[PDB]
Amino acid sequence: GIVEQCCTSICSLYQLENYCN
Amino acid sequence: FVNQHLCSSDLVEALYLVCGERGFFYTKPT
Repeated sequence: GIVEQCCTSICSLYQLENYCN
Repeated sequence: FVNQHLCSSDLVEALYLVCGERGFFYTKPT
């Protein structure tokens, strides 16, 4: 439910740094 | 760096960097 953008788009390594669990 | 669709070996690759040991929950987008 979060990659919805990066997956269907492109983000910044800085924003996916919050995907950590 | 590059800029293109990430839903693929790239997305998992990205997190593989930032969350390479944190095990990111990049499972199916249910």
